[PDB]
Amino acid sequence: TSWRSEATFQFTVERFSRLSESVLSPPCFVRNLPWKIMVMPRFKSVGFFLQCNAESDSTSWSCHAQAVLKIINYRDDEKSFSRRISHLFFHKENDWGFSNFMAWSEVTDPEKGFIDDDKVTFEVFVQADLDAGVSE
Repeated sequence: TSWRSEATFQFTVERFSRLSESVLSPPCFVRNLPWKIMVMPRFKSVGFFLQCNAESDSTSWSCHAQAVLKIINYRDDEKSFSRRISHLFFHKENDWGFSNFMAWSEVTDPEKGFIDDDKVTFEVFVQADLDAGVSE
């Protein structure tokens, strides 16, 4: 259900080499809030952020999350590149991630295993509000 406490979801960006703007993945619900992967070029590195409830018109929400942002390596998963984040998402800071997740030249290098048919796959494993739960 949308009330699950954790989830893993991927977002593939096609024609990556041509990417000239910021793109958003469709939503993945965790603890009933919409989480999305945000990717964009940064001045060259790949910007990779996790967004939560960005379209809410209320300031009365929060999500204490721990997540792993990863760019998958089709050839050898052991070679996929990951970075962890920990953040209390709320209206003033509803996305969190790395403006310099990886060098653009390193991710687009066809001999590195992060791009196939000009496609790069981003993945996020997110756990929300695990500090909250039933008393027993």
